[PDB]
Amino acid sequence: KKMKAIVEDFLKRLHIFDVAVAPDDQMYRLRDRLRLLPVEVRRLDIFNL
Amino acid sequence: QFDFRNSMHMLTSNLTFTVYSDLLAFVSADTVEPINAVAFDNMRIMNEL
Repeated sequence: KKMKAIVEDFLKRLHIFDVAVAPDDQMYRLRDRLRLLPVEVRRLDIFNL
Repeated sequence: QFDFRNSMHMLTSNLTFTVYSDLLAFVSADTVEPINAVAFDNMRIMNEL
């Protein structure tokens, strides 16, 4: 699975960026930056269940 | 002068065989899916996905 789609959805939902112009490398760097973050408590609990 | 005894010989060979040339049409080669194609170190060639 390639997460470029996930990052593109994230940027599109941010509502102020031009995802069509944001290149792929920036999106994958954003994915790397996101990967290090902890997961929200509720979402993590749902995933564990 | 023609001498029958000195001219009569017996030639020996094989009865039949088939000579092939391609030598690789007998090899059926497939390729793993390109996404999970590993390099010499046994890790995916492109691992930024």
